[PDB]
Amino acid sequence: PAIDAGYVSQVIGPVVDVRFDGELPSILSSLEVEGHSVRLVLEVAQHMGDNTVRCIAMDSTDGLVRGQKVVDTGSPIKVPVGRGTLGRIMNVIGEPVDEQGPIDAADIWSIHREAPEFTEQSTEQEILVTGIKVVDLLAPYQRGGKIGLFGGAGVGKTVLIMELINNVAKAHGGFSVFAGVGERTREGNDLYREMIESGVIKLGAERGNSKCTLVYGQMNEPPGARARVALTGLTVAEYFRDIEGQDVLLFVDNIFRFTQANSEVSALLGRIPSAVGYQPTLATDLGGLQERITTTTKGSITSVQAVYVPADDLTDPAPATTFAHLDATTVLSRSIAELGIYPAVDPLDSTSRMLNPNVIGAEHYNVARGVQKVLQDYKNLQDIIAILGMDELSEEDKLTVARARKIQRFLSQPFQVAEVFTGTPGKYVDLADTISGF
Amino acid sequence: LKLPTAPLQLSGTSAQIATLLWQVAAKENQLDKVQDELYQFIELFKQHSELRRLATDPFVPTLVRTKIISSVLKDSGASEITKKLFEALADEGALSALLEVTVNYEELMLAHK
Amino acid sequence: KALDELRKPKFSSKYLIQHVSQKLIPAVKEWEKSYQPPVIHLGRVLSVGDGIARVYGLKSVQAGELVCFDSGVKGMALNLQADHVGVVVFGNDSVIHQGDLVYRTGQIVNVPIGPGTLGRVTDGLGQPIDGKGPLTNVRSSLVEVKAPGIIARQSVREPLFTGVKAVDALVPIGRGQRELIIGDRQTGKTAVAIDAIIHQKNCNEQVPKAQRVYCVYVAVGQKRSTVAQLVKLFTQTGAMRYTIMVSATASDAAPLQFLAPYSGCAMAEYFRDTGKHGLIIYDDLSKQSVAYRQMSLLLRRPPGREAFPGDVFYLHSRLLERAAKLSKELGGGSLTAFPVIETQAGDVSAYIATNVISITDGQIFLETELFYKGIRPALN
Amino acid sequence: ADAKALDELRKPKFSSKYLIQHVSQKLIPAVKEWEKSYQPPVIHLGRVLSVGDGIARVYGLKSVQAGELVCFDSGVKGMALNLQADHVGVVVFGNDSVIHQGDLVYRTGQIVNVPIGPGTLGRVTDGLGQPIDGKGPLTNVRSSLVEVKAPGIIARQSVREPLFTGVKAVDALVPIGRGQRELIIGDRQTGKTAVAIDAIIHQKNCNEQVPKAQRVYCVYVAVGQKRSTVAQLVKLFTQTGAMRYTIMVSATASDAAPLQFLAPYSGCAMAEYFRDTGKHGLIIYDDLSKQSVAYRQMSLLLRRPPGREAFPGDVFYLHSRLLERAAKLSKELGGGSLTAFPVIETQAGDVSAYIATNVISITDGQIFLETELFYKGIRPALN
Ligand SMILES: Nc1ncnc2c1ncn2[C@@H]1O[C@H](COP(=O)(O)OP(=O)(O)OP(=O)(O)O)[C@@H](O)[C@H]1O
Ligand SMILES: Nc1ncnc2c1ncn2[C@@H]1O[C@H](COP(=O)(O)OP(=O)(O)OP(=O)(O)O)[C@@H](O)[C@H]1O
Ligand SMILES: Nc1ncnc2c1ncn2[C@@H]1O[C@H](COP(=O)(O)OP(=O)(O)O)[C@@H](O)[C@H]1O
Ligand SMILES: [Mg+2]
Ligand SMILES: [Mg+2]
Ligand SMILES: [Mg+2]
Repeated sequence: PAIDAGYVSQVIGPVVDVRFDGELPSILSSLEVEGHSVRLVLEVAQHMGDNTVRCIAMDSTDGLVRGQKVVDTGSPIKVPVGRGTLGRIMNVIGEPVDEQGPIDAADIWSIHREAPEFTEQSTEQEILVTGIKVVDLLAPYQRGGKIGLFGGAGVGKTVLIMELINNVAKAHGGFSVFAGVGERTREGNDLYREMIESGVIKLGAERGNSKCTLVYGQMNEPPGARARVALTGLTVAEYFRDIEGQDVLLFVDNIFRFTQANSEVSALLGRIPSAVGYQPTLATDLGGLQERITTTTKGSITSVQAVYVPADDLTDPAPATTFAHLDATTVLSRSIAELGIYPAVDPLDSTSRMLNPNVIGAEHYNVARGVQKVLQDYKNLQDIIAILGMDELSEEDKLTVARARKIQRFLSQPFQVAEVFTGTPGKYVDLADTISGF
Repeated sequence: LKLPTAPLQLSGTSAQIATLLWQVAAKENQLDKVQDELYQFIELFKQHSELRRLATDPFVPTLVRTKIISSVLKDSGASEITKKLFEALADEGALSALLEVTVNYEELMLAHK
Repeated sequence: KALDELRKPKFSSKYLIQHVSQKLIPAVKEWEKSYQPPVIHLGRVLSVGDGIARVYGLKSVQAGELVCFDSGVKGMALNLQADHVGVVVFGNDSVIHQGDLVYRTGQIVNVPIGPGTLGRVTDGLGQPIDGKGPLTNVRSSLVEVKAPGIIARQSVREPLFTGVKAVDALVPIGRGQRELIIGDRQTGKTAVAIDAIIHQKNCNEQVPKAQRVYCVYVAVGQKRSTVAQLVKLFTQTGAMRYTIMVSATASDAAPLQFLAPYSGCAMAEYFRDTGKHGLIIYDDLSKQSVAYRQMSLLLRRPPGREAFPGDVFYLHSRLLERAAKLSKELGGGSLTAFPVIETQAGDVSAYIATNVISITDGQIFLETELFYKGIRPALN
Repeated sequence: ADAKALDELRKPKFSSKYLIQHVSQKLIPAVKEWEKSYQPPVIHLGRVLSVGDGIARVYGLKSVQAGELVCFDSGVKGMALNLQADHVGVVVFGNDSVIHQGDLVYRTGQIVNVPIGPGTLGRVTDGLGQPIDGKGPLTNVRSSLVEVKAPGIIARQSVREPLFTGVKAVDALVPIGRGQRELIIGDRQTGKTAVAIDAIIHQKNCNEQVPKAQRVYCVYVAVGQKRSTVAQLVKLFTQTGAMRYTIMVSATASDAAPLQFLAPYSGCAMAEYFRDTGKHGLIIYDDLSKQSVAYRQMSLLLRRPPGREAFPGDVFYLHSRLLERAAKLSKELGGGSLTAFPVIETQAGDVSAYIATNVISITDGQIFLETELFYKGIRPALN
């Protein structure tokens, strides 16, 4: 009984070192600290040598003494997966935090996997209409692709991702998963009460007819919890994709908090910092997580992730690494939002792999490239109109300015989730009504 | 609380161990009895490949190494200053510092005479 | 031949001489008369400097535990290491020496909370500075409490009237909200925050008992004269009856300014957890982050953007998530936060400014151009 | 503390034997009482001291070479990068979750090598040569080192054959050569890969037209990309028929950092088979800006001191020794060629970036792709 029990060697914030006398746990293995005030789960991150492992705590470390017994579970963090997680809120370690009792698990799956292999990749570029004019025209969304919403703290990435829940999750036949990673706990209670009245989440005996699983690791949690709750959110979505064969929706409200919480622990893991202050393993931590969210041959995950740009800097290394992992990026702009245009999508910064004439048809493609042509031509005149006014332009360029000032109002659209604070009702626009309107 | 003054001031982290070893053995009047015990253990590292393995091999655990030494250093007429120093270096893996505690003890001893 | 591997040594534990000197002074036959260095619940300072004391021993100390030095100045066990304890000091480090005795108090860092904190001016650690005696009708609770979860909260339904016309009409604020007051220096940031505290004194005399709002004003990095001129304002108005005043001024230590928002939030979380309604104001939210940047760089942690640490988002996200409107099975009490962020030249794309914007619910942008055109309050 | 009296201490000066005569008969029964916890001593094998973040510090391994393939007992490969006095820093070719402290490390004897030959022609391999396309192992192939030095002055000749790309913005304004290294540089989603894919597709149209020796064998190196983008690209190369002449090396974003670092060298060694045998190669190092980030991760975790944007100091030599292997050989060496298309992604058009200005100074030409010309209808967005 003395073996298979390590003692806490040293505590540096969220990083705990545990010395195992007999046998060391594997890397990514989960541990349990005896006698804490809450259930403190440590996950082994590094073997430091001299029989010590280096771990990241999933809860707060305040109250840890350097002799405390730590038990090895012999496995990574295992969370409940299956249809019994539908309509339930789980935290990072799979505990139910919705006060509805224990989770009726079909299985207990580890949160750590390899990405699905090269032979298990699907090449099926089918469009997913969202009812949003700037999304359906200029950067259309793939039905089984990765989707990024890049935003700068107050530009409307959460109102856009709630409108995507309002538009495409009701029309979807599969199961939704919401991974709330490092966001406001008020928004996690707002989404829970909105999904209960909408019948997306049912409580009690009707729980089996729920279509959404909430996983919440919000910004009141320590950085160890916010660094692994995205991995918990994939594991529920990976079960419906692999085992159930379903088409899964995965909404990850701010995936940047996965990268930011890995930088808060990397200062205490004894690493030399990379560029601006992030960890040296930025591309392989994000690349290890983002490559598990794919459409395979036995299931599709349509993932919509919000990405926070830290100081409205798109050249920051955490948004810049995320740009290569996506099929459709929707870069939202702070300066578009100051004009009052909502959603504040930059039309000359949002791209998609679906905007190809052999995929969406040559009639839809030629309109989007014509909208981007006169919006770029209006941007080329932006300083001549500033320092000299519109009276100095040509009569063929004042037609370019007036048309581009019209379509950038026509890319604006009222949302069904913004009707509470704007008063105007929401508008769902069909795809053919957008191509004909533009 | 009061310790005798060392005859000369020396360097760090292996000369202040020998400085502390000199100030403790002067309180016991045991200087030349703990000086030759240093050269005795040096001969013990030249002989055995299993006693210099505790000084150099990083895979010998810290609970094995302090229980090889303290089960070898039962009383045997050895000094209590030696039997309490070499288990403090064994508890921290500093048995390879014995070759510079000895040199800095030689310079403390000839400055004493 | 066999001694070539020992000609230069290899060891960890930079404080190597401290463990040897705890094993050689008992080998002296005279110093076995209980000449023992206390190491279980006591400790000796190894190094001290720029607000960080390294302490040998303290083998039974907890992480985050409030320890006390023999000088009387208290500290916090921050880094528990294999051979020492890193302690951040909650006062001036000039009264701490090498070899000073450090005592653990037995508990995590706590402030006195309760009804005895109303009317009292307080430093960032709990002890009163207004010179009216100790806190009487009070009890100690932790400054570092995990925020209430998803089920513990409910939707913000009841309004918190600020008393400002441009606020209560245009930027309406409910009980349980976090509203940022952001703008340049001298644009009316406090003019909005202290009109809210004064207006709660007028409203508390007309609403029933369970609808009153108790205010807490945390002053981080302010002048001590402007704190003293504000207590005179709250006394001549009568707002001090419902107001707690926490103040870590510009001369106070950087761990005291780091902890004064968390100290004042725990004093404000007494009213939230008991069904009453609280109103917490962190004047100059950026200041606290500058004081936390000072502690992080003096702990030699790797700086990030604008030399801030990586957990400077978690500095403010952990603090502001504790302002919540609780559910009906938790008393139904609320806590309303007003963090204040000072911007430079109206730049709101800064690191700490965009941090708190992505934490709080709304913002009150106070423009510097309208403030000098006579439009006061200069609400953008 | 000087080494003169310290090496004098090698000579015996004990002058008494009341411990040397006592503990010598007491040590071997004391060692044998704790021999259950003794791991066996290691000399020419290795043993893991510490493992973490893809770096194993390995005790032992006395006779390993620098840059040598080592193999842990769990089957995962490694590479001895910095040989230090007491340990060996090993970068792990895969997941380091299967490596523990105390695992035996085995020296394989060989410097890192990949399979080269005609058997790779048509396969999708990883950053070390193992095929990931699910079509069995590589047959009709042989092993060659990934760190061959570039051909010198006397081995080369002047670049005279065209190698058209099929893009008339390129082939009229910025003409490529047969042994020329031409950079495709631009921002994100400006058509960098497009210019390189249209080059590979155009060689399939030309290889069914030229007499058997002007045929160009393409190699696409996909560094740091996601795995579904690579599968979207084999589907394009198979439905066109360009996969008959194309090798694809793909160390994706989920792979380890020493696999993405080594995949431009793994793909260049496969493309050097055609250069060294009288044929003509065409290599595309897509996201060479992502190899430098993978190389930065290894060196920062091997605790090498950082430089500009925390990159290593020798990150110029990372790309200069890679691209100089793309040459046009002389008639006494077969006359074969190898032309490189490295791809560098800039941030907001900042050409003055650190990795961007290195590869501009290494490569012959540049193909600048601007994001503001891209939205004016000019596709390809050639500046
Ligand atoms: N509504 C108002 N009408 C008139 N004067 C006002 C009003 N609001 C604020 N002021 C005045 O404007 C000045 C700004 O002081 P205040 O403390 O409100 O600004 P601040 O943004 O907190 O400045 P600092 O950065 O120095 O803390 C004061 O002289 C104050 O009395
Ligand atoms: N000549 C062209 N005509 C039309 N569309 C083009 C052309 N070249 C590229 N595109 C389109 O531009 C987009 C970006 O092209 P590409 O994938 O080559 O860019 P990239 O710089 O590699 O982007 P990323 O940074 O995402 O890898 C795609 O939608 C592609 O189809
Ligand atoms: N679709 C929209 N319609 C109207 N206003 C919007 C819209 N999206 C965002 N906004 C405005 O911008 C703010 C951004 O809020 P939110 O989306 O929660 O921020 P963040 O992008 O930081 O998550 C809203 O409070 C609102 O004032
Ligand atoms: Mg948000
Ligand atoms: Mg003020
Ligand atoms: Mg590309």
